[PDB]
Order: sequence, then C-alpha cells, then structure tokens
Amino acid sequence: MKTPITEAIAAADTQGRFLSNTELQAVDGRFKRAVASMEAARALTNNAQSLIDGAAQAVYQKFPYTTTMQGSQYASTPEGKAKCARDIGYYLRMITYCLVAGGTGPMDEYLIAGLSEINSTFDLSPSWYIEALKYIKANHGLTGQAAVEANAYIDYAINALS
Amino acid sequence: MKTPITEAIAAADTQGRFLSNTELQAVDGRFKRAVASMEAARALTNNAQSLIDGAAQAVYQKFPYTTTMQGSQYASTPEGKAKCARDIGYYLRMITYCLVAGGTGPMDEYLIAGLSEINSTFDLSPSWYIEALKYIKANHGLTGQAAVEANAYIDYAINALS
Amino acid sequence: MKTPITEAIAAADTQGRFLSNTELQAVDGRFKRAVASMEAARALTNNAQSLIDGAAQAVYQKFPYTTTMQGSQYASTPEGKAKCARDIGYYLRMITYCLVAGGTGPMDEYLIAGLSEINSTFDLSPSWYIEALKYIKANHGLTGQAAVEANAYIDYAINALS
Amino acid sequence: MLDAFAKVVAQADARGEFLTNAQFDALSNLVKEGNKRLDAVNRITSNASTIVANAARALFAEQPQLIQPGGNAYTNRRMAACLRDMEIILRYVTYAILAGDSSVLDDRCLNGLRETYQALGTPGSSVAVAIQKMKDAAIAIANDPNGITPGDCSALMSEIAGYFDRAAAAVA
Amino acid sequence: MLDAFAKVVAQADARGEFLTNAQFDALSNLVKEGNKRLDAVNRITSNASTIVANAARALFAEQPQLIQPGGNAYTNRRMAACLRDMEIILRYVTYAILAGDSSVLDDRCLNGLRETYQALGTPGSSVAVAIQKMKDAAIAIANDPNGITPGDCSALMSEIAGYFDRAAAAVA
Amino acid sequence: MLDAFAKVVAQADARGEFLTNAQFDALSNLVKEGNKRLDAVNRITSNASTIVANAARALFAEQPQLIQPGGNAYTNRRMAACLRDMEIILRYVTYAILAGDSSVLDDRCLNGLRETYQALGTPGSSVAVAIQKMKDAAIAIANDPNGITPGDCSALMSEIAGYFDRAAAAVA
Ligand SMILES: *[C@@H](C)[C@H]1/C(=C/c2[nH]c(/C=C3N=C(/C=C4\NC(=O)C(CC)=C4C)C(C)=C\3CCC(=O)O)c(CCC(=O)O)c2C)NC(=O)[C@@H]1C
Ligand SMILES: *[C@@H](C)[C@H]1/C(=C/c2[nH]c(/C=C3N=C(/C=C4\NC(=O)C(CC)=C4C)C(C)=C\3CCC(=O)O)c(CCC(=O)O)c2C)NC(=O)[C@@H]1C
Ligand SMILES: *[C@@H](C)[C@H]1/C(=C/c2[nH]c(/C=C3N=C(/C=C4\NC(=O)C(CC)=C4C)C(C)=C\3CCC(=O)O)c(CCC(=O)O)c2C)NC(=O)[C@@H]1C
Ligand SMILES: *[C@H](C)[C@H]1/C(=C/c2[nH]c(/C=C3N=C(/C=C4\NC(=O)C(CC)=C4C)C(C)=C\3CCC(=O)O)c(CCC(=O)O)c2C)NC(=O)[C@@H]1C
Ligand SMILES: *[C@H](C)[C@H]1/C(=C/c2[nH]c(/C=C3N=C(/C=C4\NC(=O)C(CC)=C4C)C(C)=C\3CCC(=O)O)c(CCC(=O)O)c2C)NC(=O)[C@@H]1C
Ligand SMILES: *[C@H](C)[C@H]1/C(=C/c2[nH]c(/C=C3N=C(/C=C4\NC(=O)C(CC)=C4C)C(C)=C\3CCC(=O)O)c(CCC(=O)O)c2C)NC(=O)[C@@H]1C
Ligand SMILES: *[C@H](C)[C@H]1/C(=C/c2[nH]c(/C=C3N=C(/C=C4\NC(=O)C(CC)=C4C)C(C)=C\3CCC(=O)O)c(CCC(=O)O)c2C)NC(=O)[C@@H]1C
Ligand SMILES: *[C@H](C)[C@H]1/C(=C/c2[nH]c(/C=C3N=C(/C=C4\NC(=O)C(CC)=C4C)C(C)=C\3CCC(=O)O)c(CCC(=O)O)c2C)NC(=O)[C@@H]1C
Ligand SMILES: *[C@H](C)[C@H]1/C(=C/c2[nH]c(/C=C3N=C(/C=C4\NC(=O)C(CC)=C4C)C(C)=C\3CCC(=O)O)c(CCC(=O)O)c2C)NC(=O)[C@@H]1C
Repeated sequence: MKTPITEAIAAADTQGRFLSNTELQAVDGRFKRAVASMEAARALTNNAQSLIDGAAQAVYQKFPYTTTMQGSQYASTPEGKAKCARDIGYYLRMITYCLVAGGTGPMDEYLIAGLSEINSTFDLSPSWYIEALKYIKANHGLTGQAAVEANAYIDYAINALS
Repeated sequence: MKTPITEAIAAADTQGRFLSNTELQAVDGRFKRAVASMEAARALTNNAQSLIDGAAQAVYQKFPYTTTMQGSQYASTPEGKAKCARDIGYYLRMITYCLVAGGTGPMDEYLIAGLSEINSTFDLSPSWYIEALKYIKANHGLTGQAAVEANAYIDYAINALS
Repeated sequence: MKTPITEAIAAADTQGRFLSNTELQAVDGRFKRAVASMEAARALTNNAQSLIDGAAQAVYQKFPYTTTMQGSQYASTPEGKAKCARDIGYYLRMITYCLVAGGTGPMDEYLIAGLSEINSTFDLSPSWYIEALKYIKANHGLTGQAAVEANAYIDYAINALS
Repeated sequence: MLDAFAKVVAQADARGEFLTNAQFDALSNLVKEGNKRLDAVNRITSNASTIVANAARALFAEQPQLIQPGGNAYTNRRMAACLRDMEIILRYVTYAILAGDSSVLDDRCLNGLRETYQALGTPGSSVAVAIQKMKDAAIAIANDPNGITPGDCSALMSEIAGYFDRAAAAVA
Repeated sequence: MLDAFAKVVAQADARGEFLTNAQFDALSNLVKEGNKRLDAVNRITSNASTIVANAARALFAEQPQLIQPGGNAYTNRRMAACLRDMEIILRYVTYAILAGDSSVLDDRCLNGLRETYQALGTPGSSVAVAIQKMKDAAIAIANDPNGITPGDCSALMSEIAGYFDRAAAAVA
Repeated sequence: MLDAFAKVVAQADARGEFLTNAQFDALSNLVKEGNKRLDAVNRITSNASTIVANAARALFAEQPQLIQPGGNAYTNRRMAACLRDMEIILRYVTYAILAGDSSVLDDRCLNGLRETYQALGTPGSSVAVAIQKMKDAAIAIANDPNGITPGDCSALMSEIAGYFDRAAAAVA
C-alpha cells in the first residue's frame, strides 16, 4: 500500500540501497503533517453517523427518483436505502483511512481501483456519490490544516467519480 | 490445431475479446464449404484402397529401382513394399483429414512438420511421394467443388515435397 | 569453470552444434601447452612450503607494522600470522590450479571473484598480497616455458590486486 | 485447441484410421445445424454484459457474505476482478460453443483454476454458482423464440449447458 | 508492503470499521516518538558497513568451520555473498524500523529464505547467528547516548530487536 | 561445467589441498593420450548423422509399436523430435569425451530428463535403447583401425561407453 513511508522504502529498495537522507527527510515531513490529518480523521470518525445520514438525504434530495423507481440499483426499496447508506459509509471511512496513512493509498486500493467498472456494471451513477462527497466536505466541521487535509482526500474522490 | 474455426477463436482470444461478427461470418463461410469438402472426403475414404494400391504401383512404375535395390529405404524387399503402402495410406488419410477440418491443420501437424528431416534421415526421396500424389489427384474421380477442395489439399502436399 | 576445453564446448553448445575443427584444434593446442605448465605446477607444489614461508617474511619485511599493531587484520598476533600464512598458501595453491587447468578459471572462481569486497571488508591491504606474489615470482625457480606459464598466472593475480 | 471436426480427426489419427460413415454423418449434422450454433454464440455474446451483471446481482443476493467487509468480493477492485472472472469464463464458453468442443475452454481457462482460487482463498463453490447463474441466463437468451426463425435448438442448448456445467465443476 | 499506519487501516478495513480511539492514540504516540525512530534508522544505516564487518568477524571467530576449505564461506566469492546477505538483511531491517512494520522485511526478504539456504546448503543456524550479532551491534550503536538528545528509546530498541529476532527465526 | 583437469582442481580446492603426485600423473597421462581423445571426438562427430540414422532404424525395427499410430514416434513431427533428441544426446556425449568429464552431459542434458520424458509419456526405456544403439555404433566408428595410426584406444572406448551408459541410465 502506498504511503509516504512505503514510497520511500520502495525507492531505496528498487535501487537496492539503504535509505537516503532525503527519504528520511520525507518521513519526518510526514510525521509533521500526521498531527493535523489525524485529528481530522478522528473528528470525521466521531460524527460520521451524523455525516453519513446527512449525506444520504442530501443525495436523495438532489436526485428524488432514487426514492422511487423500479430498480435494485435504486434506494427506492428499503434494501437499497441500506446499500446506499452503506456505500456512503464506505466513502467516509476511506477518507479517514487516507488521513491516517497520509496519502490516497487506502482509497486507491479499496475503492478507486475498479470504481468505474463497478459503477457501470451496477447502474450506479457517479453523481449520487459526488453529491454525498460535497455534502461531507461542507459539514465535516473542520477548520485549519485539519480541514485542508480532509478536503484534499475528498476532492481526490470527487475527481475519480468524474 | 489450425482450422478456420480455431483460427477465429484464436484471434479473439489473443485480443481477449468476445468473437466478432467477421469471425462469425468466417465460420459460416466454413460451414458453407463443409458440404462439398465432406463429400470429397468420404468419397476418397470409400475408394482409398483402390487409390493407395493404384498409387504405389504408379510410383514403382515411375521409379523401377524401388522394386530392386539393396536398402531398407527401398521397397525392394516385401517389408519395404509394406512400409511404402503404409506411407501412401498415410498421405491419403491426411487429405481427407484436411477436407474434414477445412484446412491444412491436420496435415501440417501430423505430416508436414518434420517431413524434411524424416525424408532426409531415412533416404526417402520426395519424388516417390509426389508421384503418388499426382496419381491420386487424377483418379480420385471427383468433379465439382468436391474435386476443387481435394486437389487443393493435394497440391499443398506436393509443394511441401518440393 | 573456465578452461580452454570448457570454453570450446561452451561455444559449440550455445550454438547448438557439434564441436568444430577449430575447437578441436584449440584443445590440441591446450594439450601441447599442458606439458610445461604441469611441470611448473608440480614444481611449485613441491617447494611451496619454502615459497609460502619465504613469502610471508618478505611481506612482513616490506611492511613492518603487520608484526605489531592493534588489529585482528594484522599479523601482529600469532593468530593473525597464521591467517596470513594461510592466505599466502591460498594464493600459491591457486596459481598451481591455473597451471593444471590451463587458464585463470580456478583463480577467477575461488579467489578473484569477491576479492575487492573481502579486502575492503576485512581491512586487508592489497600491497601485502602483491609483495608476496612478486616474491614467489622471483624464487619459484623456474626456467623455460614452465616459468612463462607460472609467471603468467602470477601477474594476473598481481593485476587483480591493483 | 480443437473444434468438433479436429477432435474427430485427432481421435481418428491416433487409431490410424479413416473416418467411419457414422463420423462423417455426425459432422454433417453439425454443419447442417450450424445456423443455430451461430445464433447461439451471437446472442450470448451480444448480451454478455447483461448475463454477467445479472448473475452477479443474483449471487451476491444469495451469498451476501462475499460482500461483507473481509469477503472475497469486498472492495471495488476485488469486485471488479470477480466480474472480470465471470466475463472471462463466459467468453471462453462462447468459444467452446463456436467450436463444438470444450478444448479451448478446458485448456485455456479451466486448467488449474480450482488451484488458483484455492491459493487466493476465493471460494470455488461460489464461483461455480456464478457460473450456474450465467448458464441459466444465457440459455434463456440463446433460446428465446422471439426475433428468430422457429426450430428446435434443444440439443444445442444442452451442449451449451454442458460447457457451463463443466466450468462449474472445474472449480467446485 | 505496509507501514504501521497502513497495517492498522488494513486491519480496520477488513472488519469494515473505523479506527477506535485506542488506535488513533497508538499511531499518535508513534508519530510523537518519531524523532527517535528516525535517529535509529539514520544511525544503523550510517554504520551499516561496520555492523556487517564486525558481526562477520565475530561469527567466523565462533564458527571457523565456515571458512575451513569446503566451508560454506570458503572462497572469496562465497565470502562476498555471505557478507552481501548480511547487508541485505540489515538493509531490510532498517526498512522495517522506518515503517514500524515487519511487512517489507517479511515479504521482500524473509519469505522463503530458509528454503533458499537449505537448497544451497548454507547453514541457516549460522545465518541466524550472523543476524544476532548484527542486532547486538546495531542496538548498541542506535542506542548510544552520545551525540544525541537524552530520552528513553528503550521501547524503540525492543521493536528493533524484534525485527532482527524475527529474521533470525526465519532461517533457524 | 568441468573438464578432467577442473574436476581434480575442484576436488582439491575443497579439501584445501595441492594436487598429489598421483593426480599430476593422471592428468599427464590424459594429456599424453590426447591424440586418441581428439580422434574419437572427431570421428564420432563426423558420423553423427549416420550413428543417429542407423540407431533409429534399429530401435524402430526392435520396437515397432513406437511407430504404430498412437505410438510416441508416430507422426513426422514426433519422429523428428525423437531423432533430434538422439542427436542431442550424441552431441552432449561428444562434449563429455572432449572434456574427459561427464559434467557437461550431466548438467546440461541428463538433469531431469527422465522426468521430462515421463511428463511427455515418452518411454524412457526406449530412449535408453536408442542411446545404447548409438553407443555401439559410435564405439565401432571411433575404434576403427582403418585410416588411423595403430595404438591401443581401449581405455578411451571404455570411457566413452561410460558416458553413453550413463545417459541410458538417466532415462531408464
Ligand atoms: C436456437 C438457437 C433458436 C433457432 C435458431 C435458428 N436459426 C435458423 C436460421 C438462421 N440463423 C442465421 C444466423 C447467422 N448466419 C451467419 O452467417 C451469422 C453470423 C453473423 C449468423 C448469426 C441465419 C442467416 C439463418 C437463416 C435465415 C433465417 O433467419 O431463417 C433456424 C432455421 C434452421 C437453420 O438451421 O437454418 C433456426 C431454427 N431458432 C429457434 O427458434 C431457437 C430459439
Ligand atoms: C534513541 C534513538 C536515542 C534518542 C533519540 C532522541 N532524538 C530526539 C530528537 C531528535 N532526533 C532528530 C533526528 C532527525 N529529524 C529528521 O528529520 C531526521 C532525518 C535527517 C533526523 C535524523 C531531531 C531533529 C531531533 C530534535 C532535535 C534534537 O536533537 O533534540 C529525542 C528528543 C525527543 C524527541 O522525540 O524529539 C530523543 C530522545 N535519544 C537517546 O538518548 C537515545 C540513545
Ligand atoms: C583410437 C581413437 C584409435 C587410435 C588413435 C591414435 N591417434 C594417434 C595419433 C594422432 N591423432 C591425431 C588427431 C588429431 N590432432 C589434432 O590436433 C586434431 C584436431 C583436428 C586431431 C583430430 C594426430 C595429429 C596424431 C599424430 C599423427 C598420427 O596420425 O600419427 C595415435 C598414436 C599415439 C598418440 O597418442 O599420438 C593413436 C593410437 N589409434 C587406433 O588404432 C584407434 C582405432
Ligand atoms: C446511494 C448514494 C445510492 C445507491 C447505492 C446502491 N449500491 C448498490 C450496490 C453496490 N454499492 C457498491 C459500492 C462498493 N462496494 C465495495 O466493496 C466498495 C469499496 C469499499 C464500494 C464503493 C457495490 C460494489 C455494489 C454492488 C454489490 C453490492 O450490492 O454491494 C445498490 C444495490 C445494487 C443492485 O443492483 O442490486 C444500491 C441501491 N443506489 C442509489 O440509487 C443511491 C442514490
Ligand atoms: C466471482 C464470482 C468470485 C471472485 C473472483 C476473484 N478472482 C480474483 C483473482 C483472480 N481470478 C483469476 C481467474 C482468471 N485469470 C485469467 O486470466 C483467467 C482465464 C485463463 C481466469 C479464469 C486469476 C488468475 C486471479 C489472480 C490474478 C488477478 O487478480 O487478476 C479476485 C481478486 C483476488 C485478490 O484479492 O487479488 C477475485 C475477487 N471472487 C469472489 O468472491 C467470487 C465468488
Ligand atoms: C598476510 C599477507 C597479511 C594478513 C592476513 C589476514 N587475513 C585475515 C582474514 C582473511 N583472509 C582472507 C582470504 C581469503 N579467504 C578465502 O576463502 C580466499 C580464497 C581461497 C582468500 C584469498 C579472508 C576471506 C579473510 C576474512 C575471513 C577469515 O578470517 O578467513 C586476517 C584476520 C582478519 C580479521 O579481521 O580478523 C589476517 C591477519 N593480515 C596481515 O596483516 C598480513 C600482511
Ligand atoms: C553468511 C553469514 C552465511 C552464507 C551466505 C551465502 N549465501 C550464498 C547465496 C545466496 N544468498 C541469498 C540471499 C538473498 N538474495 C536476495 O536477493 C535476498 C533478499 C531478498 C536474500 C536474503 C541468495 C538468493 C543466494 C543464491 C544466489 C546468490 O548467490 O546470489 C552464498 C553463496 C552460495 C554459493 O555457493 O553460490 C553464501 C556463501 N553463507 C555462509 O557460510 C554464512 C553462514
Ligand atoms: C513408397 C512410396 C516408397 C518407401 C517407403 C518407406 N518408408 C520407410 C520408412 C518410413 N516412412 C515414414 C513416413 C511417415 N511416418 C509417419 O508417422 C508419417 C506421418 C503420419 C509419415 C509420412 C517414416 C517416418 C519412416 C521411417 C520410420 C518408419 O519406418 O516408419 C521405409 C523403410 C525405411 C528404412 O530405412 O528402414 C520404406 C521402404 N520406400 C520406397 O522406396 C517407396 C518408393
Ligand atoms: C526417441 C528415440 C524417443 C522420443 C523422443 C521425443 N521427445 C519429444 C519431446 C521432447 N524431447 C526433449 C529432450 C530434450 N530437449 C533439449 O533441449 C534437450 C537437451 C537439454 C533434451 C534431452 C524435450 C525437452 C521434449 C519436449 C519439447 C520438444 O518437443 O522439443 C517428442 C515429441 C513429444 C510431443 O508429442 O511433443 C518425442 C517424439 N520419442 C520416442 O518415441 C522415442 C523412444
């Protein structure tokens, strides 16, 4: 998995050398940043239930039909409303994972890879998920570098969906 | 083995795609041709014994020494006369196999591959076998597309020997 | 291992052919030379103990400190004097192996490969070993082609150390 | 690989024998029946996406644990792989239909698949279900009376089912 | 590969759960303690040659048969390889320290190492000693009070020892 | 690989010892006897085609089932392969003669040959006959008194026979 640290170790390793100073300097760099992105992560973790729920409704609002429409891909049914709640949950969880690791690695590996293919195969429109993301981006309730770090991982996600 | 059909499947497969329409069109093409080349094949199959015998003698004629000459490679001996009868049998059998498969595949695989090496190693002159082929080509007793299809596989064989 | 003979067989083998005449001519060549280089080898083998001892002292002389100096890499200690006696022994033994095989193969494989790395890692200066070599080169007591063959393998060693 | 014709030639070559009248008749019936075979491949092919999507919907409906976190189909990249696997297997089946012989399927796809999934810890049993679901979907689509000239394709459908079942077995 | 952060994410992803407050605290302590970690890697790294040389001197002193003719470290090229192996193993250890996770070490170095040495007839037991000797050397150097700001690095040294011991086990 | 000289060096290096007077004498006798060795390689080499052809005629005469349809030497391409195999094995034997050591043969040809043929379902026993037939042919040709200076090559012929027998064993 791709983090700042593994990226460094990877460079050294593919050149068969011990770690360089610049590599060490990079990890220090990462440690300096870890502070803020970690308090963002646990922030997001603590009022996630808020954020998820909030997010769903907000999508539902923006795209009314999802409440009503013949379709397993639609949150018309209550089964689907679950699925969607779950999907949103998954998205939030990932931005925290990114904050924790200090890069997109976990989202790249657990969500972005195969995202096209899955959205396509299952009639899941990206707009649904991009709205949910903008919503969370608004109300995470973060200020400071912590918000910077969070909104960064979010925008990354929004891109992938477009 | 190389047939029209396997050649198509091979194209799709090496491009990792489902079969195309042109590929389908090719197999249809093959099916249209199968009719004639199949009645040629069973024709040749039914008076093969005729054709083989006939063929041998005809070689013997053209190349008298094969009847008499110190040599395991020669049909002087009766052992060798067998071998030669057998060899001719093998050649006929293959043109039928080709007619059945709708290409040179079976002859390419069971006869042409290694033919040089074998003729060389065993002092088997190609002329012997090219005569036998011209003979069968004359008297298969085929007319129509059926003869076309047969003579095609035969000429292919004659080439290989030159 | 690289000898004149294996070098030939290697050429044929990598071209998948039987041995050529030039290859045969090369081995003959080697056999012609084997005579002298073999009597050199057994010469060197027979007064090696002389030569080794002689060699050590001669190094000791040229580089006095090796007799006295805090250091496991130094023949100050008697343990080290052994090691050094042993090392010299190893060098002599190899030039005989070369004479026997008719090339540098055995010295390339048992001594030259890794020589840099080892001398470095263990604080073993090449000069020590180059002196020992010049000494043996002087007093092997060989004349004729036998000396030619011997001094050849020796100079080869001296190079490697510079 | 082999097609129905080459198979028979191969079986024949090895007994060193010409084709029996039976054999000639068999292949001719195949040829005769060839339009059906072509329709079947065209149809299954043209709906490949659908077959795959709907069998996957089905399987996960029946086997939710695959998409429970930790499940062998949790994460989008494993999901993609799964879907890809299903399309692969569907694709080699079409090949086998078109050839009238399972060899392409066998050789280039089924061979050592069980062992691969075992290594991966993909539940072979579950793959084999995904396969079965596609079979039923593909048979239905292939054997649709609409938009096609009426005739009996039932023998062909059994052949087809054969390849799917064969694939399901290779991994259960 | 994984670092201490990714490990926890990976353990979390698979239960499908967010990080517990415990977990957040753990990683923060790691981060807090990060200067020590960095010093340890820098120090062991900067003395790699030494660690290797002196452990090798030691091992061969204790196990002379390795350098008796016939011995698995007789000839300069086998000696070099041995030394190289030791530097390799030291190098993957630094990586693991820097990551706070043994996975790099494990995956890219320990995996199937026992089997390799067995094939070769290199005595795994002896490798494992060479490893132990480097450990003791590297701990000492890493944990040197001189030239560094005083503080307790003992937990870090235990971690470090862990990786070395782990490597020794993978080949004994 | 190794030649007779390198073999002895290798055996010596590993005891860490110089060559005994015995050993020097052995190699000198080899050298002395070198013209014979060279003649033997030249002769067998120059008739390689013949050796191969006639041993193959022989084997198939004794073992017709190989060329019965279905037989492991039926079809021209399998026949070619067989012949090729025989030439291969003959060729690595010449190498070993020229080297005075079986190692080239061993390493680059006999190693894991049994297993290959087993996989293929080539009857190893039959290969081993083909080998034996070439041996007898090649000995005869090598040891022909005509066109060569009279002397005793019997020790050389035994060596040669050795390599052939060695190859026959590696696949029976
Ligand atoms: C079982 C599969 C169903 C069935 C099939 C069926 N088809 C025909 C006739 C035809 N099928 C084709 C299709 C092709 N010819 C090609 O070259 C290609 C490649 C692009 C294709 C796809 C054609 C041209 C025909 C003849 C024209 C026609 O539509 O009639 C039949 C008639 C019998 C026959 O073998 O020809 C049948 C029975 N019919 C069913 O009801 C099944 C659901
Ligand atoms: C156990 C390892 C020993 C110990 C370590 C220790 N270090 C500090 C402080 C620092 N270490 C560094 C080193 C780096 N920062 C980087 O970006 C890089 C990459 C080139 C390196 C190598 C720095 C800058 C500091 C702060 C400055 C300083 O020297 O004080 C401490 C203080 C506590 C802390 O975590 O900062 C400690 C305890 N100290 C010992 O006594 C052990 C033998
Ligand atoms: C057993 C093999 C038979 C035998 C051999 C034999 N040969 C000699 C002498 C010679 N052989 C050669 C051949 C070569 N020298 C080369 O450099 C090359 C590479 C192209 C070859 C092939 C030569 C030049 C000689 C010397 C000249 C000569 O022909 O006399 C002997 C004599 C003893 C010796 O070792 O020289 C013998 C016995 N002789 C037999 O009867 C065996 C059937
Ligand atoms: C909510 C915004 C909208 C909604 C959601 C919905 N999704 C499905 C099915 C799936 N959701 C995913 C997403 C993921 N699975 C993963 O493992 C990961 C990475 C951790 C992600 C992002 C997937 C793969 C599926 C298909 C398999 C599954 O069901 O889990 C449904 C049901 C789909 C069906 O066709 O049966 C629904 C309803 N749908 C809406 O309309 C909301 C606006
Ligand atoms: C889907 C219903 C089930 C499932 C599938 C799944 N597979 C993988 C990994 C692989 N699948 C294959 C299969 C093939 N590759 C080919 O080229 C061919 C044709 C010859 C086949 C049949 C292979 C080789 C792999 C490993 C390599 C790869 O991933 O591409 C995964 C991901 C495994 C992982 O964690 O990496 C999955 C998810 N998984 C389920 O849960 C279903 C029951
Ligand atoms: C003598 C001229 C000087 C001397 C020698 C010395 N060497 C060591 C250690 C080593 N010598 C070697 C050399 C080889 N080992 C091999 O297998 C081969 C090829 C066959 C060679 C050439 C090696 C590898 C070592 C290190 C391992 C070992 O001890 O065997 C010492 C002790 C080194 C130590 O640091 O403990 C000594 C004293 N040293 C002098 O000062 C002499 C001038
Ligand atoms: C040293 C204390 C002991 C020892 C080591 C030794 N090893 C070899 C050969 C190999 N060592 C390795 C190990 C690795 N290669 C890698 O890339 C990695 C990292 C993933 C490792 C851990 C391998 C693969 C080999 C075989 C390939 C090679 O030689 O490079 C030798 C030489 C073996 C030979 O005769 O060729 C030696 C001497 N030997 C001892 O005696 C010590 C106890
Ligand atoms: C008849 C026209 C002439 C004749 C024939 C002859 N052949 C042999 C030996 C061989 N014939 C073949 C041919 C094939 N074997 C296969 O498997 C295939 C493909 C299916 C073919 C085409 C081969 C390989 C041989 C050598 C091995 C064998 O005997 O089967 C002989 C005996 C050869 C000998 O030297 O002992 C003969 C007599 N020979 C003539 O003169 C006729 C004009
Ligand atoms: C001949 C008397 C018997 C026999 C031989 C036969 N072999 C094959 C296939 C192979 N033979 C080899 C052997 C080697 N390849 C090399 O490079 C070397 C030197 C290192 C050797 C010794 C191999 C590797 C194969 C498989 C690959 C290939 O075919 O090239 C065949 C054909 C097998 C097939 O059906 O493809 C045959 C016929 N067969 C007999 O019946 C004899 C008893």
